[PDB]
Amino acid sequence: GTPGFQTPDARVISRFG
Amino acid sequence: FDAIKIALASPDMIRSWSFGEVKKPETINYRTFKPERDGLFCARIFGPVKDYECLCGKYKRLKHRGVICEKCGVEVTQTKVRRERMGHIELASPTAHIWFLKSLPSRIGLLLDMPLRDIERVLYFESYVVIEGGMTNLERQQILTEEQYLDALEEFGDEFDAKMGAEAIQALLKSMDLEQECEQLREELNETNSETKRKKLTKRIKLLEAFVQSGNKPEWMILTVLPVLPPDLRPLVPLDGGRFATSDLNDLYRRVINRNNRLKRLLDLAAPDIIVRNEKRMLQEAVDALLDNGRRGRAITGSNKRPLKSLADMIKGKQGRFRQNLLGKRVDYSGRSVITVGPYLRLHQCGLPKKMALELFKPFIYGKLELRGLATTIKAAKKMVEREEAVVWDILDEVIREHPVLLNRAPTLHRLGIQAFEPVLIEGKAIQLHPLVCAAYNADFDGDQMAVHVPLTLEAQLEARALMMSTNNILSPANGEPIIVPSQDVVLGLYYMTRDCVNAKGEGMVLTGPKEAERLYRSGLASLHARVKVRITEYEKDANGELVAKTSLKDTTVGRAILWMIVPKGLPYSIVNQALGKKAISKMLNTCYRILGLKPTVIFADQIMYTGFAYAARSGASVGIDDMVIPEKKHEIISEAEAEVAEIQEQFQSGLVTAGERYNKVIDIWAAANDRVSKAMMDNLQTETVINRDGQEEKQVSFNSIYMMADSGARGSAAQIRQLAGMRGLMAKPDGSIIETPITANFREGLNVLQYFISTHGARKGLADTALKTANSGYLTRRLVDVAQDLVVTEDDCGTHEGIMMTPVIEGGDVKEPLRDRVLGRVTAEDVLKPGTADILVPRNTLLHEQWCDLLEENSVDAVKVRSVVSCDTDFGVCAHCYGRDLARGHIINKGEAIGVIAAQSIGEPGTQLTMRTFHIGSSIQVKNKGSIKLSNVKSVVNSSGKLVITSRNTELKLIDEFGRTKESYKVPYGAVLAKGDGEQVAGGETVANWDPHTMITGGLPRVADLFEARRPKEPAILAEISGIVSFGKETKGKRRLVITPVDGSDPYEEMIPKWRQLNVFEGERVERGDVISDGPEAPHDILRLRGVHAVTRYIVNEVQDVYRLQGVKINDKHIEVIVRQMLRKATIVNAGSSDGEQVEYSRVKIANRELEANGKVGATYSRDLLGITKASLATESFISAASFQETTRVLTEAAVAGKRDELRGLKENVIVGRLIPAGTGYAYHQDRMRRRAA
Amino acid sequence: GQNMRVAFMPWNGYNFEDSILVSERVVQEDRFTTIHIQELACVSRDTKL
Amino acid sequence: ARVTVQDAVEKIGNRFDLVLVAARRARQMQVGGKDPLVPEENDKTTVIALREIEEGLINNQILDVRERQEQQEQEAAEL
Amino acid sequence: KSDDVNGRTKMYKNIVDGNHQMEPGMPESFNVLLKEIRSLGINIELEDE
Amino acid sequence: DIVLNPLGVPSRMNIGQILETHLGMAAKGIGDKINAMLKQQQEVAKLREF
Ligand SMILES: [Mg+2]
Ligand SMILES: [Zn+2]
Ligand SMILES: [Zn+2]
Repeated sequence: GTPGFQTPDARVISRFG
Repeated sequence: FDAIKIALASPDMIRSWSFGEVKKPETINYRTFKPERDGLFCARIFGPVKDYECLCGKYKRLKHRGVICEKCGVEVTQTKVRRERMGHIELASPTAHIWFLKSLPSRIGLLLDMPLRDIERVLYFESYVVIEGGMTNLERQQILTEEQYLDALEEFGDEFDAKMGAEAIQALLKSMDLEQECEQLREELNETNSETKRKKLTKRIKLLEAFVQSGNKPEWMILTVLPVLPPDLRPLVPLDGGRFATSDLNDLYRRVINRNNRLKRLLDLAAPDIIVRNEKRMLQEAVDALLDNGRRGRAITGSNKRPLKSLADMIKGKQGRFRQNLLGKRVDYSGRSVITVGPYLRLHQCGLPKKMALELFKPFIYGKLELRGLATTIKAAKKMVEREEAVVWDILDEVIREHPVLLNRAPTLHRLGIQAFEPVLIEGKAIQLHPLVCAAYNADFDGDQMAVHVPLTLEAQLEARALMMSTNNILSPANGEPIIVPSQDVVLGLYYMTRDCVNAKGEGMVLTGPKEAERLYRSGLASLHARVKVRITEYEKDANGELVAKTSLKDTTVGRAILWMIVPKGLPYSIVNQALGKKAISKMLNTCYRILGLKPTVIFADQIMYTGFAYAARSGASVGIDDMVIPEKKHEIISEAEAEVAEIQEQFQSGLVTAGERYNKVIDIWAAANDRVSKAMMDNLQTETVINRDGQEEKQVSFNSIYMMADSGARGSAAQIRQLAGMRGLMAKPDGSIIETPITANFREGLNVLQYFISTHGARKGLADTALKTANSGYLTRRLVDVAQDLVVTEDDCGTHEGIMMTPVIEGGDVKEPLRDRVLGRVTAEDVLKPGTADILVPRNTLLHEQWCDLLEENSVDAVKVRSVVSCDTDFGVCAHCYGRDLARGHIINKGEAIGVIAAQSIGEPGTQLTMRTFHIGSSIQVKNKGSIKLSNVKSVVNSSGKLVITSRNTELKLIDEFGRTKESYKVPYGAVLAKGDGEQVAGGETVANWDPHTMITGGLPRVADLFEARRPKEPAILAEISGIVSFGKETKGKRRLVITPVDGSDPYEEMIPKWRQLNVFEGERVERGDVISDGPEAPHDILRLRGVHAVTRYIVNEVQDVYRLQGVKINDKHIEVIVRQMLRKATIVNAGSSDGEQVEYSRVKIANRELEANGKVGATYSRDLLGITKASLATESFISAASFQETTRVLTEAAVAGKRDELRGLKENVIVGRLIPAGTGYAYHQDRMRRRAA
Repeated sequence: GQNMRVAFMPWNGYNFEDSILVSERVVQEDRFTTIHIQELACVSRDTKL
Repeated sequence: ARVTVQDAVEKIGNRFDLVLVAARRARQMQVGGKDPLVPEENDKTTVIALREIEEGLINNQILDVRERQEQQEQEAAEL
Repeated sequence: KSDDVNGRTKMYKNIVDGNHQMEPGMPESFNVLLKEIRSLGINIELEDE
Repeated sequence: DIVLNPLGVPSRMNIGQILETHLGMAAKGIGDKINAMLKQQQEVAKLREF
């Protein structure tokens, strides 16, 4: 949900999936 | 003084400063170390080495000061004068100034409209040049080589003069008649078209007339006499032990002197040309390396591959003078140390070590000790404080009392990075910091260090109490939300208190009041989570502002009743009856502030902290290895998905699916299985706890520790839990961005080597992105502050109804941000009427605080025209009205408050929370909410099917619900399938939109940098220039042709487009100005020109808000609007009006044109010019301010030839000279001082 | 380092962000005490005087 | 320990002007100028000036009145 | 606190005398900058008062 | 000896500090036993067997 970027959530990769 | 001016230095004016001529490149004796005669350190030229003492020593005392001893020619004065005494060297041959030649706009270059290359060629003594030809075969200016000049002298011995070298360039500048030449270029600009005749002409004329205006002469481009820097500016001071330390300036000057002396000697010695020409070039090289080293050859210091730093290098850059010294300095009365928690502090105080207090307040302590007869003289008090006598400690208590100190966190993103506290003396060497402020500083107790500053003057002590006090700043300026909010343990304790569980001891009983609830828990009789109902007396002030208390019994818990005792009098107790985690401890604080005010809210937050810490302490709230409960289903789910991938494996090995098809297949099934696993553990956690109600089972929300931490918001969220107790999704490489083999294990089971190695891939990009982003975010915020500084609130009201139309951001199905949030705090441009037209909901212009927002929210209103900063009738600043309200205080913005700096900070502080790259992942329309279809700007027609079809490209789909508000916004392309039409009633999702699929940045922080710089996109979209059916061109020649076809009058406009670019516009259809003939990303210049100022100022904010909305960042549009205003401050006239293609400031064009339009004279038409932040900052009235920020060399050279003048009229230039900045208190002082000046 | 008996629980905000609440016994027993050594030299060299 | 200047700001329009007026009054008190109009309570000169601002017995107009009158107080010493 | 060679001493004496008032002067770095700029073919000065 | 903060565990992943604690307790408990049997001075037999 928020560019992390380690894993994706919905639209982008994220810090926490 | 009151101003600064910069101009060319004439040779006589150069000698004026000098007090002597340097003849020999010697510094000191080498056995006496005394300054040699005529050396760079000569005491006769500059001054004595020692204070009030003569070099020969014959004249020794203050008895006689003004006298020049005939012995050594020294005058006995203050040695500090060696800091101010200049000198001069008499150059044997003229030498050109590098800045006036190598700078981008070569002064000598377009001063004679000669090319730079040819001047460089002439200087190297590689060719001749003619001067003052008169009646000659050749011109007045020309170039010829050795053979050509050889036989040229016999033609005309007289009337023909051709020199070579710097003398030639100088003489060409001297006999040059600027007025005569100028008086021609004018006509060369008038008759002849073909802008090539207008490219440099329109700038060369400017250069000529500015050169004449300044009064300086062109011959001064070539330095006849070389000024020298005082010796104390380049000391040879002994570095102990032993070795001496000199400045590279000294080596450069030594070289220059050696070469000038050798040239003189050769002149007298009568040497041939080649030698003396080589010597002239050596002298030019030495001079240019002394002024600005590196542009030509980068001369080096001996014993090093390091170049010697020259003069120009001691000014420009982050290092050097301007950035590193004048705008920032190391400061006395300051300290540094490690910060740690003391919660016992109030919000207005902080624990300060006694050891630091003694050193910092040393002068105060000395004076106070000498005042009370405790010390005979100042030395005695020094020795006392040095001896650590007991009596001094009390004195310390006396001097620290009510003396604020400024605390600063190392990185300063926004103004809250510095806040003042009331010192509380403590032992030890650690500084105690208040927890509530840690959110403002963005500081943890993991080893971070903070600095302290002691205000000296009484005025600073008042500014640290009324302005920078910790309690006077609670809510952020970027957004109204309070930055002072319980963080981790406070909210955890409160959530533990307000929690309720069925069947708790004493549940259902009744208590007299909250005191009895406390007495019942602390006695071990009743628990804290019981569902007990008690009597509470809540206070409500109503109907005339008169407090009326209310008594009743409520459905509550023991813990909530205990928590009610801290709540201030005026709150309603509905705030205390819920789970009570962080997210609405925040809203409780906000409502308390905006109802009761600052004073109640401060102590309210203090009490919240005091109670939450102790309650979370006595609650235990630990974490064990059993607290993370994995779902027993996880095994089966993992096995099922694992098997699911085998079918895909068989699919690809055959060819039934491609490689990419199968990869996407596998990744999708694994993501869905991860969803399943996380959902399983979450359903086993949230409803985990089940117990017996009155003796029978029932399931309720769980008391699990980690889950409580997630739910309260004190710490890690659900995404953390999914990896804590379930398969931790699947990782991503730097790019490729997702791997097919996910992480089956959860952190509790433990990772195996392969999965951990896979995880490190995504771990690295995360760590690395933060480090290098730190460097670029600083650059961004620095440019932002540079483009904004001088903008200050200067007027009460502008008197314009223009403003901007504020409408909710209803994107797609629902709203991203309601209208209340985009309107609150601002002022209406015109009277909002009730939805029933012709009424008055709000007057013409008023500040919309929360009450008007609620009133609007009740009535059906999503339309409010809000006055904005961009459109404002104010000059050199902004008026309080149009800007709107904002502060830690919630009233209308004050006057003199510098809002540009705070806006740059509001945009820069979140810049560190952004990212460097995005890497996104992801067809009829379906309306969600029940309402009424409302079409916007659509032309339609009926066809065979009988329904309606769209004939226009642009067609918005709004929804007028049962209330009347618009929560739906959808765009439908040409030729749609309309089921209802405009003004129909839809069911709970009737589909009225249908069409076909075909008919046939980074982004992040770099994106924000791109938007504020107005950078042209890669493949821009172009825009129509006027209404009318479009027309095609001849054929594909290079790209293509496109003919504009205006409908009625002037219809000659045109443009050319590549046929490789696809087209979207309709052929025989009318298309208004600012329409998309071609799909693509839009550019700010195009939007501004084809739509207007408000359209572009809305585009910038709406686009730059998406990147900040993606990340959890919330900032009011006001700061972005002020930045946008600062961007478009330039404009270009069209008709030349009454008085003189030019580019000038909008405010000046108005002050010149509107006042004369009043006078009945002709009007002047301008054209808004859009510039980036760095480019708009490049143009500034003050040349000091510009030379500080960037490009010192070029700015200073241009301002030198211009003879420009600076009255400093601003912030940066005022801090440079150390004066009161014209804002805040400085504004109050400057107002009185300037009122009496120039009048 | 040293073996410490740790207990996971908040304590009056004395471990609010990452702060560490340490018992007085630990500092009593000198088990975290560190012995440092500093070298500082006085240099007598020739001067003009 | 005057934590907040809210009431003191209520008496004067600008949050900035408050600083100027309080600093002038604190100049009067700290330096040998004058005596306080409120019981000292051991509070420093700054806080005494802020409290006088709160009471409404001190602001820019009143300080100007007293200083302008003292202008004439020294014009009568010449007989 | 940093520049103003005269201002430091003035402020220190005032502080030790119980008077908290500053007589600000010209920052020394700025005069150094003026000297450095004047060390070129550039002439930068100050006007009346 | 030391009082850490539980909230530090769920935000970071950092789960080892929990296990290293738990097992530590176990690894410490044994010592107590071996101290008791040595403080109670029973014999080499109990020590060896345990
Ligand atoms: Mg940290
Ligand atoms: Zn002499
Ligand atoms: Zn305005």
